[PDB]
Amino acid sequence: VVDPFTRKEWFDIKAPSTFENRNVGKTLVNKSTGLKSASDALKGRVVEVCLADLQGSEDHSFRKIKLRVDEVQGKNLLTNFHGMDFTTDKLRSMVRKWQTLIEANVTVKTSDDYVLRIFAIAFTRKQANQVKRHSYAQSSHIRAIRKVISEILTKEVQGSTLAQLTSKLIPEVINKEIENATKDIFPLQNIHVRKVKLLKQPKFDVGALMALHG
Amino acid sequence: GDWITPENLTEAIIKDSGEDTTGSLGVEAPENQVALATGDFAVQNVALQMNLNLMNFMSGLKIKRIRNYMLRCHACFKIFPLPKDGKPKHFCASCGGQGTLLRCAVSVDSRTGNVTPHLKSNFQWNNRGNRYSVASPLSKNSQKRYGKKGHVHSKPQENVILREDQKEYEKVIKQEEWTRRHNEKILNVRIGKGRYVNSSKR
Amino acid sequence: KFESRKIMVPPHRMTPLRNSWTKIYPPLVEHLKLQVRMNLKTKSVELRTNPKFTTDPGALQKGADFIKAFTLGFDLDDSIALLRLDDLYIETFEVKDVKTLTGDHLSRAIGRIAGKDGKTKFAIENATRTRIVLADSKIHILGGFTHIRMARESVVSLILGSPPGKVYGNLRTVASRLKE
Amino acid sequence: SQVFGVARIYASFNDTFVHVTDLSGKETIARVTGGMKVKADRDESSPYAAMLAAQDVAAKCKEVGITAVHVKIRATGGTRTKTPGPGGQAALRALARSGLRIGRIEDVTPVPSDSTRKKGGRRGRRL
RNA sequence: UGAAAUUCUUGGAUUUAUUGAAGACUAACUACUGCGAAAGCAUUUGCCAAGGACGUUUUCAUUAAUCAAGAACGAAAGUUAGGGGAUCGAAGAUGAUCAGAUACCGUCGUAGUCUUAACCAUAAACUAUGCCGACUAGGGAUCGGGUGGUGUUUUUAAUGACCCACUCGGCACCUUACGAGAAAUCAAAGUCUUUGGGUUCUGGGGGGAGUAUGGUCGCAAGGCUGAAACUUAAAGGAAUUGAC
Ligand SMILES: [Zn+2]
Repeated sequence: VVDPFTRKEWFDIKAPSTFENRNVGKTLVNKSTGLKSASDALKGRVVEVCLADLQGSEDHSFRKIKLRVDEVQGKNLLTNFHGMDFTTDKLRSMVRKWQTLIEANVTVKTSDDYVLRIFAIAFTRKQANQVKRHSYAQSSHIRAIRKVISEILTKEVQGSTLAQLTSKLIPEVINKEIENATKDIFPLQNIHVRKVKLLKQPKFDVGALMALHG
Repeated sequence: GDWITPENLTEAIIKDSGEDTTGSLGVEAPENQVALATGDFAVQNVALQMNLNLMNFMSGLKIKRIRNYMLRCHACFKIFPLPKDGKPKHFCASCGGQGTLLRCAVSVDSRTGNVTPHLKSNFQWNNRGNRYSVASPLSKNSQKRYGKKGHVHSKPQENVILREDQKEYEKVIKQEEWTRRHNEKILNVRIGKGRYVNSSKR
Repeated sequence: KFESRKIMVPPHRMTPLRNSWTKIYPPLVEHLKLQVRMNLKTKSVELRTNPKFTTDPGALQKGADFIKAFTLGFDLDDSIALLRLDDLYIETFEVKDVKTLTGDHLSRAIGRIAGKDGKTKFAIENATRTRIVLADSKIHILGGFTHIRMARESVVSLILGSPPGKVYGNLRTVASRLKE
Repeated sequence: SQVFGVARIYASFNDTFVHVTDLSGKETIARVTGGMKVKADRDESSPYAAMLAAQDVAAKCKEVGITAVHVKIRATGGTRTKTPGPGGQAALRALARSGLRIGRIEDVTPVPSDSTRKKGGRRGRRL
């Protein structure tokens, strides 16, 4: 009988500086040996955390962040941004009868040449004085709206860093820009960037990573 | 919102009656020989225009003017006190109009003793569902549907409610009271057709 | 020192809740000593625990389950059993899990469960001591664990197409076995 | 410090799993299943068996030093049914009374955009 | 699974985490909504060619309606040759044979399911209702187009979204019966003993029988056309009442 927990060691996970508070929590690994190092078991190992924790505000609670461990020092695990998503209950709240669902997505390269894919969602809404029930759009409108959205996304990327993009997502400023651009086409509601998934990434360097930490 | 807690519970229950627990709600304003502190607008309304003295019991000042809500029929323009269940009656007691009672902002003055409504100057009227096909009792079609078994006491060849003093209406109002008392102690309906009558139901 | 659950009400249930609001919070705040508020900003209700005046850890789950049953569409006096009793559960499934059927076949199927004047549904809720709601294609069953299964295996046979007459006979058999 | 873990509950017909891991999910602290706590096949799915398993897991967490846990609840999903059954509900109730703190709760059942063909043939099958 | 067995597993099954490949499919939104001759059609963007309705003080001037012969298309299954082969799965090989609600269940799996090039020509292929034209009837909901308004919002115009009135065309609904019908019921199933607007197809009591025989089409499976001898007093539709 081994009872492996005597063999384990705890480490601390540190978020990058883009977020408000950076003590994420702890993980454990079997204590290292000369036969093979623990650090090779730490690298990778994505962790998912609610954005309401990182920012300390409950109105963020329906969004989730992925963090990837890239470097180890001093029993701290130092990590970088890896993806964003919605909780499944929130997504089911938006989808309702008597309205149209619009989706768009685009794939695009950052200035530091990460390659990522981004998803947007929006819904039609009534005017304040409407009397009819169901607020549907015509298919000629949907193409026009979908075109405008794709134009905006492909220029908000080519921001100077993957880090700058993160600083845009938190205050959800992108949602407001789409709101202004479509104002003339059709009334919309619940505009959101739904998901970000990271497809490819440049050859690793420590210099950039340490700038996001101390 | 605002948190209900076991300390606050009794106040919240009173708020759900519609009584002002805060005092001075909507207050706009032989010497002091009597005064009345009360939180119920129905009592306040009578007091003001009889030129009684009202006491703002949250602050200790007399109230000269107040604003609240009452019902107004837009057909005949008569004004009615808001009932304590807090929603309109189905029929105007003056002209007999159906569904014409709207809640209206009102102000009252001790000085004048008069009552003033406040009207939204850009009101847009909605007329959805005012006109629809309805069966006639003496049509040949109706006489066939009536059947051969006389008056069926179950599913009673239902007739729509359209008048205040229609005997069908008398049943529903008293039966509504009965069902209320039964259910509350054991735990211890709509009329017209609505706006969307002209849209088909599968 | 603090723990809470937030739960969301879908729009067709919103109005029934408003009309009942004064009935549901007194049982929670008095009997469970939880604290509650309705957050109309996000069409949700929130239940919160204060450690200084609460009895046991089970209180917070009971409250959420009681509200959860209400948004599924059970009657208020049926939901209230979840505060009082301790072993009730909810089961749910949708007809496309049993058989794929699409048009008028789909409509006829759920009509076959209700029966004329609802009399067939009413029968099932008597031979097994359970409550049933039909929300278009989805079925929810509330009751005790073994009673739930007896209900499920008979609603299933209706959507597979057996005639109602054959099912009434089966209900008689099950009822006598409970007597034993 | 609370030192959060995460609890993964998988409920299906026939059996239920309780499982608990580090925040990264790579390292597993404890498991145990309904079939471990009962004598006969027909009882593996019962709510009673699920309560026992949850109590057992809660003990071993305290021994290692976990004190709070997020919970992710799951049904079989795919082409099968989507909603967690009563055996899953029972396990969640037991943990709440165990004296662990419960963090956020999420349903992670897999739902297809559109599916492969369901087993059973054209005439249907008793679920 | 009602209960269980065959099967998988301390070389680590089931469960957890990070990645990858292949083939199929297009959830929620999704409705008494849309398009097409019918069969039938639902992720994004581009190219190609077609179509109905609406608007019109444009053009031609009877060029039209229905239709034997003849021709194009025609779900699923099925046939021949190449590609592909995730899932499910006629046949086949296996586990249990106990138990009356769960009495038909478990595992593996060939052809097939997808595609390219040729065949076949059936379905409760259903609104169980042939096409063209006129009249008898009214209301407000919805989809597409147009006209008007001192109307609301976007903004200081135009446009877009919304509101009110009117109109042409469409999928439906509610009301109404001079009428029709055996009745159920019907805006046509009305304008029929007060019997005639034009035109195509089919039936003549129930079986024998969609059988036999001839012809013709098909690689085949089969399709289209299609009897008589003999036998029998009913077979059938709609709606009432209610035994043990
Ligand atoms: Zn009046």
